[PDB]
Amino acid sequence: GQDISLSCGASEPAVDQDKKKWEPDTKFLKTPNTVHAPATYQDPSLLSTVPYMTSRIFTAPATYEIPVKGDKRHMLRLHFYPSTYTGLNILDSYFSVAANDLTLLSNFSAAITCQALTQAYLVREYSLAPSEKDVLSIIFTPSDKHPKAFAFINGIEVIPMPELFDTASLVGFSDQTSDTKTANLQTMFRLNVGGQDIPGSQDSGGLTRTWYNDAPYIFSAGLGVTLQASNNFRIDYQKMPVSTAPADVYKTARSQGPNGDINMKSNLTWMFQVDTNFTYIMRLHFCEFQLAKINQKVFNIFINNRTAQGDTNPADILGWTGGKGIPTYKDYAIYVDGGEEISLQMTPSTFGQPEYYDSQLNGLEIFKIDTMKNLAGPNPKPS
Repeated sequence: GQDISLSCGASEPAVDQDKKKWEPDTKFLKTPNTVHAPATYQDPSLLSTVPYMTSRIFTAPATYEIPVKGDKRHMLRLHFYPSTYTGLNILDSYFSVAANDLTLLSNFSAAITCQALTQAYLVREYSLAPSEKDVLSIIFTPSDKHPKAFAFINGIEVIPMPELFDTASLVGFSDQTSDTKTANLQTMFRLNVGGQDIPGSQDSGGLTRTWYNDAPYIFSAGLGVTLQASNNFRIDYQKMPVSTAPADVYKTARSQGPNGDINMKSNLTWMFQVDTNFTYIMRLHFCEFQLAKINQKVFNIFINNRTAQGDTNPADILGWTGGKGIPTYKDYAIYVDGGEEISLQMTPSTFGQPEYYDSQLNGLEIFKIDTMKNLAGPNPKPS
C-alpha cells in the first residue's frame, strides 16, 4: 500500500520539508484543458512550497481517478493554499468536492476558513471506508450559486491505512456501543496531549499524520501539569496496532497534578469548535507510565456535560491496561446539535477510594462520522 501524493499543478516531482515525495497530479486528472497556476505570493508561514505554491484552477467540474484497492481503507488529504492564482480573486472561490458518492466539501471557502482560523493554508483529512471499487473518483465542482466561482486544489494524497476503527461507546447511554468499522470520517482534531508536535515523518504506521500539542484547546483556568517519560521508556503495544498512534503520544500526558484537593475542585477542560448535526467519535489515548498499581489514578470523563466514563465505572488507565507502559484508547460517540462545540472534561473520582486524586490524558483525536453521504459543514465565520 504505497502512498499517492499529488502536487496539483506541479511540473516535476519534489520533496517537501518533512522528506515526503510529491509527484505531479497530471496522470490522474481525467478532465482535459484545465488551468495550472503558481501562487503569486508565498506566505512566510508555509512550511514548504510543496505542494502549496502550485495549484489547479477549475471553472467547470473536473475529475481525478486514482487507483485504489477496494477492500482497503484509505486516508484522503486535500491541501488548500488560498492565494492569488492567474489574477483571480480568492474570495470568489466556492466549490464542492466529492469522493465517489460522498460529499466532502460543499460551498467551501478556503479563504474565509483560513481567515477564521488565522491560518495560511488548510489540510482537510478524511478516512474513506473500503469502497469495493478499483478507482477513487475525486470530483471538484465550482458553485453554481456564485457566478464568479472557481475551484482550486494544491495537493491530493491517498494513503492506504489499516482498519483502525471498531466500536464507540455512546455517551448519552449507560452501556451501549455502536459500530464504526465501515464509517467514512473527517479528522477534526489530532492532539499529542501534553507533548510536542509530531510531524508526519515521525508518525507510526507510515501514515504521516501530524499530531499537535493540545495547549491551544485548554479552556479551564488551570493547565494542569505535563508528564513525560524518558525517551528510552518502552511502550508495550501488545495487541494494539502500532499504527494507532506513535509511541511519543503515549510517552507524554497532561494530568491535573500533585494536589488532589485542587484537582477535585476543577475540571481539566478542552473545548473544540465543530460542525452541528453530526455524530463525532472522541478517541481518548491513554498510557500510565508513572504509577504501577490499579486504583491509584481514577477519574471521571465528561463530554458535552454528559458522563462518558464515571459513576461506578470511572476511568482507571491501569485497570483498562493491566500494566505500566501498555497503551490503550477508548472511543466515545456524541451527537452534536450552541450546537457548534464539543467539550472534554476530566476530574478525579471518589468512587472506590483511590490512593490519589488525579486525571490524565495522553492523546486525543476527534472524527466526524458521515451522515447521508455528506461530511460538509459550513464555513466558520471570522470574528
